[PDB]
Amino acid sequence: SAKAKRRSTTGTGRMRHMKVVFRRFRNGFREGTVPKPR
Amino acid sequence: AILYKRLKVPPAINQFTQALDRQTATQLFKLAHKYRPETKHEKKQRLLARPPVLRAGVNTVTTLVESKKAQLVVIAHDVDPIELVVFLPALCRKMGVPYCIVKGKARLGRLVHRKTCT
Amino acid sequence: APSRNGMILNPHFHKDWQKRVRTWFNQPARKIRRRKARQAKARRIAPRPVSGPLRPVVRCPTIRYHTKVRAGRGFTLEELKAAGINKKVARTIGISVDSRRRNRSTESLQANVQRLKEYRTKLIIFPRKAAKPKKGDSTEEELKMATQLTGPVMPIKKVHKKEKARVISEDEKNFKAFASLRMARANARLFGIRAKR
Amino acid sequence: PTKKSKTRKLRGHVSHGHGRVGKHRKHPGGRGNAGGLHHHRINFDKYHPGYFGKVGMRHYHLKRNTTFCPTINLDKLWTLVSEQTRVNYSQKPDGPAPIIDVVRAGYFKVLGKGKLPKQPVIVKAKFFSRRAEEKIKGVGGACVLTA
Amino acid sequence: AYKYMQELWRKKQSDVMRFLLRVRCWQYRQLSSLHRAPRPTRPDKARRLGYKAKQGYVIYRIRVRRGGRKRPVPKGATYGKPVHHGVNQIKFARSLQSVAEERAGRHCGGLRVLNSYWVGEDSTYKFFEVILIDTFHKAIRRNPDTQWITKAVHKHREMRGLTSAGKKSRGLGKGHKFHLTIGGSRRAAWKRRNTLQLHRYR
Amino acid sequence: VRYPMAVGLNKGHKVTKNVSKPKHSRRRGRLTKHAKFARDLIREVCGFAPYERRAMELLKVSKDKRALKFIKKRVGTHIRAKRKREELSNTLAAMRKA
Amino acid sequence: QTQKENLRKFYKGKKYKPLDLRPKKTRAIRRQLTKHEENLMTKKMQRKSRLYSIRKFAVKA
RNA sequence: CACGACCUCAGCUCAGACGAGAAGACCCGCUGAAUUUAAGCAUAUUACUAAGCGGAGGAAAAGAAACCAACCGGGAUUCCCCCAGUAGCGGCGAGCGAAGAGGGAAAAGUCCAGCGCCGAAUCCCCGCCCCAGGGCGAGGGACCUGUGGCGUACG
RNA sequence: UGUCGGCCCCCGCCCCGCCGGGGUGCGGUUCCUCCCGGAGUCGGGUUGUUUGGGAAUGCAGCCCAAAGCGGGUGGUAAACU
RNA sequence: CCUCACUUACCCGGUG
Ligand SMILES: [Mg+2]
Ligand SMILES: [Mg+2]
Ligand SMILES: [Mg+2]
Ligand SMILES: [Mg+2]
Ligand SMILES: [Mg+2]
Ligand SMILES: [Mg+2]
Ligand SMILES: [Mg+2]
Ligand SMILES: [Mg+2]
Ligand SMILES: [Mg+2]
Ligand SMILES: [Mg+2]
Ligand SMILES: [Mg+2]
Ligand SMILES: [Mg+2]
Ligand SMILES: [Mg+2]
Ligand SMILES: [Mg+2]
Ligand SMILES: [Mg+2]
Ligand SMILES: [Mg+2]
Ligand SMILES: [Mg+2]
Ligand SMILES: [Mg+2]
Ligand SMILES: [Mg+2]
Ligand SMILES: [Mg+2]
Ligand SMILES: [Mg+2]
Repeated sequence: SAKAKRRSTTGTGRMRHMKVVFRRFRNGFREGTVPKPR
Repeated sequence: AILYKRLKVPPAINQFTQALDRQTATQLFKLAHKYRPETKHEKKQRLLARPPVLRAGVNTVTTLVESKKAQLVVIAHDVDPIELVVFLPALCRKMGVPYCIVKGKARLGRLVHRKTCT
Repeated sequence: APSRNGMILNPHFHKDWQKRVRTWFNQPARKIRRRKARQAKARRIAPRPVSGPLRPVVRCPTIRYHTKVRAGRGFTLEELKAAGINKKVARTIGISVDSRRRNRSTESLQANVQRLKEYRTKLIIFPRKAAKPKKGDSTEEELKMATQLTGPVMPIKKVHKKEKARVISEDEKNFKAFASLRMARANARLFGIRAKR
Repeated sequence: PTKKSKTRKLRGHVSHGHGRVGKHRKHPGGRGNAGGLHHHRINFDKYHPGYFGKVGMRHYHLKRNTTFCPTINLDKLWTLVSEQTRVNYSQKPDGPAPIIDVVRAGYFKVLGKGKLPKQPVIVKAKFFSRRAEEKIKGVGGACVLTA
Repeated sequence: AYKYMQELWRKKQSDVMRFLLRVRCWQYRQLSSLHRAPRPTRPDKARRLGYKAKQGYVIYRIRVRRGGRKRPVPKGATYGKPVHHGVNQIKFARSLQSVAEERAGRHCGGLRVLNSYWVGEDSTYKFFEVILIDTFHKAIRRNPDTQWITKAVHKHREMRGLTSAGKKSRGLGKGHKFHLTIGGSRRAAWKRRNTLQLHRYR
Repeated sequence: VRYPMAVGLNKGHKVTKNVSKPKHSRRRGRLTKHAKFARDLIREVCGFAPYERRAMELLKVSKDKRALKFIKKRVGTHIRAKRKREELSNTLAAMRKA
Repeated sequence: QTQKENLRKFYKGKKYKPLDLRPKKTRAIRRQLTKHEENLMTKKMQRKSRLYSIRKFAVKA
């Protein structure tokens, strides 16, 4: 059942934490550091 | 332990039941006490300062009797698995090295400052 | 199904072949990809040749490729020993080595020993430190005139040497070529039945 | 393309070129080579005699490089050398004869089909037929064998 | 000493080993089907398969119900053609030793199956001792000669036919005997030989 | 007067053969003094398998053909049956010598 | 973020830090060999890399 | 007849870690059909497919020969071209069907066990001293039922 | 948009040079000596399956059960070579 | 080969 798999696969919901990994990946999973202040 | 008494144990395994006498084993460890391997607590003082000894381990005593450099080999009786020392009495007999079987692999281990020496 | 004279066709399309159909639409894209990989590799090994280590000259096995030579896998340990090159230093200077190959004849052995000697003369070795030129390292003059070698390292030449026109000897004209092969075939079949005597 | 297709001129015609009585259906006689012995026997026997049955011995691991033996006839024997070479030694028929190594050109056996020009020639091949050799011997020249 | 242990284990029908196999197969069937051994019963065979006396190498004794593989069909009803009516004389494609190491690696998810060896047999049981490795112990992660098993690519290698016992069932190897698994697996070869290579210019 | 043919007993392109030491892998399975000492020692510790023990019973009553058919049924190949029967005969000969 | 700034300063240099103060890169990334363990070389390949490393060379033709 | 050593086996919300699920196009290990074709049909075919189960990674698997070959010999693996709809398999019916060589892409090789030398020369934990890289503790363990160095078919 | 044009802020690879903590020599020997190997595994029988593999390609179950100038392979079963 | 014995394999029953 491809339709049943389509309705409840990853990406059909919020992806509260997986969408953040997508944003963190494009920056190299940078942690601990902060942008240079003004 | 009772199954070892019901079944016919082959002589290559039953040979470890006939161990050394309590009087003979007492004086045997008195001589081996003067050749105990040096502990690491005292071996550091031998290095930072500025010899016959026992050779433990079944792999060491095997190449020792093969080269007939061992003057006396002491085998334990409760070695499990027994295949580690099944060949030892026959190996020491063919090579002409006197071998004895004492009771307690732990007493051999305390002789070399470890848990169990084979 | 058969209408008139024609071949008995056998199309192997009785499985689910539509699930396994590889289209070559990225064929010109993998040519650009493989080309960029050679260029990217060439910069990483900038002084060293991009084609890799020097390959030996081997003979193709079967009788169909009898007279054909080919770039082999690696130089035999015997070929390195006859050239004064250690086993574990040949990889450091870009010489392909494989220990599986053997030399069944001296023609193949002498052909690669000369190839190894010709390579070591054309080899410009840089010192491990520029401030310390050691023995095996080349001179400071040849280091400046040392560029990356494109193409195969010492491509194999197929010398099309021609037998010179000789005068046909009278003993050569009396050679029965058909009878020689016909006797060789017959003696090779009756060889075992003759050894029983 | 589809511009010159026959289906473009069958628009409007009902049966689309497949008959009203006997319509075009899904395999009215079987799929593929079906019925080759029962109802397509006449077609198989008339156009493919020998299609059914076994003949000859089996060779399990047949390697085509073992039986590789390319042949060449005597009419194309001088094609392995340049035309000027064949002419230069025609004016010198008193012993200087060219050598045509057939092995290095890609052939093993030499067959005596065509006629050979009246020139002595040394032919090097792995195999020779009886008539190819005697035509080389008759025209002058030897048949050197090679392995 | 280890040389005499392997030659001693080759005389299995001798009264010396026949007694040991008799009394150990009895003891092994009094424990649970899955039971951790305190030390290898075969130190010679364990070292030969990659076992070391470091911290992180554990041994698990597995008792598998030996014999064939009965087709799990209800009342032997395989609805189909008579070729598939076999319910009894069906043999598992994977070895019994592979079932034992796959059963020890499933119960111990935090460990990786290194190898396995034979310790006993019976008319109903085959006993194997599996060598497992704690890939997060510092005595193993700091040893460069064994850091390979700490990689994520070796997760449950016993369940993918990568261990010696499971890799034997794959039919791989160099030669004319193994033309079915050219290209890695047999499905990699089947997919390559059944893929219609439609070129750009054809 | 004679050229190298591609057929017959002396077939092949004539080249000088290169002689060299064999591959070290080809010494596999050669009995050393230590390997013979270990197997002869354990032979004294273990004894003989039930099929080796009863095949020597057929060898002492001069039934080498029945001893061969029995060992061939046990170990399999006929080439392995001769080597086993030859070894059991050497052991049986060394027994009656003592 | 003022409280965690003191917490990351208090647990600095400690062997065991709270889970929320540890780098949350990725479950797979956190389980990889550290840069210390990746740089570890056995004494055999330390010698193999000392005298049998690839040389810098060039070939004329 | 308690006190010790050891073995084997337990307990813990003990100290510190690990596993689980998701996804699953590609990948690995199993399991497994029948529509369908054979103008019926039972082997065959469909197909070592669909579905089912397990396990991964950015690739996986494979892999440095118990290989190919029979030659003037090739030389890990993977992929492409060709081999080749060929050898062969098959109610020898329907159908099925590789491999060696050759040409290319890419190329990189290696570690143990064992064998026997080296005073276990080895490792972990804990508590620390200096600058991820180095040391220390008459601290606790692991280990001789074998850690490390040398060394693996090319000797 | 075109100009690897300009400016600004993060960030990386490789090579070279000095200083610092850990590194430890390797080759050639028609010379001596010593050592050299993966068992319920191979193989055999049988069964099922798989394969183009056909007196059995691979795999597995059960039985048998190794050897060490041995063992495997050499596309037809077998013995000898 | 067959029968009768042995208990420790294996099997069954009882029991807090
Ligand atoms: Mg028609
Ligand atoms: Mg009309
Ligand atoms: Mg109509
Ligand atoms: Mg029409
Ligand atoms: Mg009609
Ligand atoms: Mg139609
Ligand atoms: Mg069904
Ligand atoms: Mg080492
Ligand atoms: Mg999961
Ligand atoms: Mg039908
Ligand atoms: Mg129909
Ligand atoms: Mg029907
Ligand atoms: Mg599926
Ligand atoms: Mg991932
Ligand atoms: Mg990639
Ligand atoms: Mg991999
Ligand atoms: Mg098929
Ligand atoms: Mg090929
Ligand atoms: Mg090898
Ligand atoms: Mg089939
Ligand atoms: Mg034959």
